[PDB]
Amino acid sequence: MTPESVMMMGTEAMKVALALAAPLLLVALITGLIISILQAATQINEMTLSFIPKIVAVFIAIIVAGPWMLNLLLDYVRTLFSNLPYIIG
Amino acid sequence: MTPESVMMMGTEAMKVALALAAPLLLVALITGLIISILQAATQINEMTLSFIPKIVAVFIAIIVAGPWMLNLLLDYVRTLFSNLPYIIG
Amino acid sequence: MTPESVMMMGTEAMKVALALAAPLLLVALITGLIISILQAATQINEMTLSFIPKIVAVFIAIIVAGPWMLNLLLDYVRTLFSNLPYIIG
Amino acid sequence: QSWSLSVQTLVFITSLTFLPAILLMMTSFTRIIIVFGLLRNALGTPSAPPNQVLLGLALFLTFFIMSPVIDKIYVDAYQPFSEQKISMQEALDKGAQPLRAFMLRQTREADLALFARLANSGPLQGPEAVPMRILLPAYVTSELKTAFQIGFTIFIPFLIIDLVIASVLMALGMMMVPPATIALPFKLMLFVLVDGWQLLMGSLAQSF
Amino acid sequence: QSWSLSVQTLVFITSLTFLPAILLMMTSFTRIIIVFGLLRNALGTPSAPPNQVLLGLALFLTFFIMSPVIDKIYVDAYQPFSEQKISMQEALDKGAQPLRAFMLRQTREADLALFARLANSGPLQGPEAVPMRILLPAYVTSELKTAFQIGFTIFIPFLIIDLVIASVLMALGMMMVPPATIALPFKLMLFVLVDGWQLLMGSLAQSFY
Amino acid sequence: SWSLSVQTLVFITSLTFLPAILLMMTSFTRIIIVFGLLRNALGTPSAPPNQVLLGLALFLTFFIMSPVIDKIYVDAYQPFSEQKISMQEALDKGAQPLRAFMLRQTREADLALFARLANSGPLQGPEAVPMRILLPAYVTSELKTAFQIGFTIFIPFLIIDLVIASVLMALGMMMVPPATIALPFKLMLFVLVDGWQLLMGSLAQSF
Amino acid sequence: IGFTIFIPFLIIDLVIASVLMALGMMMVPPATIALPFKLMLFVLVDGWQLLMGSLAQSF
Amino acid sequence: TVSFAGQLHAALDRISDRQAAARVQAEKFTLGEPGIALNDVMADMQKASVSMQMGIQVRNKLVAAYQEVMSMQV
Amino acid sequence: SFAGQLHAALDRISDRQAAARVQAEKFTLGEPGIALNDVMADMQKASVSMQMGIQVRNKLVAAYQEVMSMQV
Amino acid sequence: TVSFAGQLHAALDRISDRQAAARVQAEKFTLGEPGIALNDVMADMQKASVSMQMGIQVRNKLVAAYQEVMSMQV
Repeated sequence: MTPESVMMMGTEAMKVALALAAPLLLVALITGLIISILQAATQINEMTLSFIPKIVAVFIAIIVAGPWMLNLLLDYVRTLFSNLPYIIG
Repeated sequence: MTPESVMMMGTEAMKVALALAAPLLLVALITGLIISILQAATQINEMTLSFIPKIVAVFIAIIVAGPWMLNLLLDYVRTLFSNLPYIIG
Repeated sequence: MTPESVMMMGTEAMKVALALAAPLLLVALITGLIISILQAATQINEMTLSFIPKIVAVFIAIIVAGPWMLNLLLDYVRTLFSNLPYIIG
Repeated sequence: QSWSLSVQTLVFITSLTFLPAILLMMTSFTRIIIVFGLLRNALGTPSAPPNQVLLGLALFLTFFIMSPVIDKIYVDAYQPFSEQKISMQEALDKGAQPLRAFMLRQTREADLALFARLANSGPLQGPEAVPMRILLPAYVTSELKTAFQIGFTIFIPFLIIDLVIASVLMALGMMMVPPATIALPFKLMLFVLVDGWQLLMGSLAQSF
Repeated sequence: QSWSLSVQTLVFITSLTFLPAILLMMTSFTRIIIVFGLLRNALGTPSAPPNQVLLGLALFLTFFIMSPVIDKIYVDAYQPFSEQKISMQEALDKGAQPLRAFMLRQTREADLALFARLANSGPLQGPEAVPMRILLPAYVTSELKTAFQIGFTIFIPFLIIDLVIASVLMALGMMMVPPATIALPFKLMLFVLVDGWQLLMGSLAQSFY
Repeated sequence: SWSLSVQTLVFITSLTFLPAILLMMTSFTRIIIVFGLLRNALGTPSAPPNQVLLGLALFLTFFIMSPVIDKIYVDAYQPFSEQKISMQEALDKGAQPLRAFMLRQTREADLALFARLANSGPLQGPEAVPMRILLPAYVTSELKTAFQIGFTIFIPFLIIDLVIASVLMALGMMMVPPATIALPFKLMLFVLVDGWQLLMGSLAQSF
Repeated sequence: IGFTIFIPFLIIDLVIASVLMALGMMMVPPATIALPFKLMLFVLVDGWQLLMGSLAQSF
Repeated sequence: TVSFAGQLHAALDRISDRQAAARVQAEKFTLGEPGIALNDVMADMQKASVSMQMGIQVRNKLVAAYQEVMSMQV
Repeated sequence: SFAGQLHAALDRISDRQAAARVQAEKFTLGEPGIALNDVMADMQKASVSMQMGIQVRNKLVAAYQEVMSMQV
Repeated sequence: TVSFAGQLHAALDRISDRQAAARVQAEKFTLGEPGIALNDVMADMQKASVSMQMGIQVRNKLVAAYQEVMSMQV
């Protein structure tokens, strides 16, 4: 009820969002950086060949860590809906 | 449902998507890489060289593999709709 | 209709698309490649100088071939809308 | 057996209540309306022809297409009823036949089989005895499928135009130039040059 | 032969409901608002003047365009109606003729022929004998085609500006600069200096003649 | 004076056209178009809500109509109570300040066009322009004025965007989009110079 | 039922967007090109008939 | 070629004709005409009223159908 | 023009109402030469005219709202 | 095999037979056919009116319900 509880609500929610999005974004960033440094080493420059492995890497990311995200988000939503009638004002 | 009754279905769907999009992306990347390497070997300074080889390669790949991808997608969607009544339980 | 009919319709569609684009794309590619080869041979290190001639070439193509790309496309469209009552089934 | 006059006018007014449903699910209004909406979406102009203009055009096209069926109903069913030759029940039964024939002409056997098997109907010999409760949903489904087919086919030339302009812009290096702004005037020009409106209405009429 | 007063009142109030339909399918309005719907797209601002402002401006322009037709209807048909020298049926028959002529002069022959063929009508001796059921949808079709022609022609100078600005941006190596935001103020410049609104309305009014 | 019931009918009917009166007769279109163009200038098409822009334009319209409202109160609101003038002579008398305002804000070319659109040859004097010719001409003049003000607003933001892109290109960067860098600088320029208050002051001065 | 009806159209959207952007034309709107293909998929599968069959067999 | 406008005109003409006949008969009866009876006058007036009410109801249903059809989002 | 015709129609309706009201007022005072049936008929005619005006206003307002709600 | 249109047709026909029977009974009584009593004539007429009013109310409820079901935003 108190504004401290509200702002905590937003923080924990958006940290959950950060945890959900961090693996995919970080995998894409690492793949892009690796392809870019390889291009710099080989002196190859086409703006389209960096887009190819990124999709494959990010799609594999759901294969490997997808169940973890799905279990984390469901637990968050379940706990939020269960604690809903105790943060009422 | 269950996270699994959902993760397995999503994994199958994105396997279908990956199979559908693999030939086009592969030929696009190969053509772009070949043109870029040829450009670097001759030290030609240009960025728009690869686009037309990319477009003709994708066009030819579509012409060659259209029946296969279309049939695979049609069959996947047909089995999904047939299995839909049993998905709910 | 059968999927094969859709493939044939798309085949004539992208054939018309390629016929439309090639008069322009080919001349743009030729101009860009010629300018880039001259630049590499003369070591005039500046990419943006390849852009100015291309437009003119493209524009030249239009004023030399604009009618044809205007006419052929119509000869397709007037057929397609006239085949509308015979593709259903 | 003839209904009394008060019952007759009660039936008449109650049937007049169901007029939009008959127009949508028994005539060619639905297919024309769906094709018009898809065409409007296809030109990149989501609100250029106002909804009322397209609705009026679809209504007039439907009236013209269904003029033979209405003439058959008038000659065979309504005219004897208006001259007191036949009762309202038999007049309605006779008027059902031409509309039923028209709807059967534009339905797909697979959908009819689906609705017959779903409704647990017994084997039916020929098209002569198919209940209206079975034919109406099958005809609606067939109309939806045909309308989507026509719209998807219509979507092709504008796709060609969009792809060719996008490729022309991209081969020039113009990486951040959006192709919709350049494609919309050329879509309008293409539709104008081929006499698009009358050609599309003629194609819709010919398919019926 | 004249209708009763109750029937006349019923018919008048019933026909009062078709006012938007008559305005769209029989007057100039359809050609005007549609062009506006495209002009706001050409300027690069879909927001543009608000929708109601454009609609009311189109309504005023339509009234100014149909002033001769309205005057002829008032003189030939409605004046004897008010001065009791005509019935409602004869007034309806007589007042539509100037509006039918106005619709016919902007009707393309191909669309009229298409709707005749589609109604299986007999040989029409001359324009004067064309049924309204055939003239209305054909007029709407020709109206749509003409509005699209005007809109595409309008789309030209702004395309010129966009192409010139994009070419200037790319010739300087400024490839990562979106030219739409840069070219929008210059489109507003072009519409202001040339007096785009007044010129466009004058062109539309002259086009209907 | 005609019947009270007819007066009620006419009053409630005229109440319907209130958005039409606000848009076509007052200046509301000008402020709303200026706000839309300014929002398009900063690069954020949803930064202030449409509701807030509409309400701000409404308040600006109320102030800038306050002199005309006062003239209406003097010529119509007061004498309708003292019954020196009422019904006809007054509604028109009260509408006269609106006519003066719209004559002031209307260009001559639009009025000339709309007169030759109505075959009104003997319109010689400038205080006897009919409402049918005055209204759409006033709306078109307002559209032109709003577009001009929008371009004037556009000029400094376009300059800032061009400067940012030029410095990015000169510094060696060829891939960085200048919009992301230039957006906060556009905002800090807009706030630091206090763009909003001067904009409203100029709009009030713009009449 | 709805969230799994959504799946094939998302597949088509993602495939078309990926192909378009990887090819280079990243300024095109993928949904505009994708809509005709969604209609094609719906009509070549017999989407309406199969959907009615599934809805009936859900009971 | 059956046209709906023709049918509507015919129905309106029939309603008007019935109303006019009833009105004329009542006017003649008021003027003391011998060969007209009061019961016939009242019955004809009631029949004309019934016919006009039927016309009004049909018009209402038609207007409702038209306003429903023209309110679509196409 | 159109506003003039609307003004004329409103004036005619109000003149109807005023004439009926004045006749009823004169008859209330007991003035001779005014009969009850004429008063009632005039009152009913005024009511019919006013209802016609109301209906015309409703149709015109509905038409204006429908026109102004279009998506340009 | 239950069809709602069939039941509506049956109820409408039953109302029609009741009305026709009452009409024919009144017709025969007017022609002076022995064996018909006035009280039964009036009673059957009132029963026919009750049946028709019940049909009217059922139709009103069904039409209202159909319009409420058919106007929802899908």
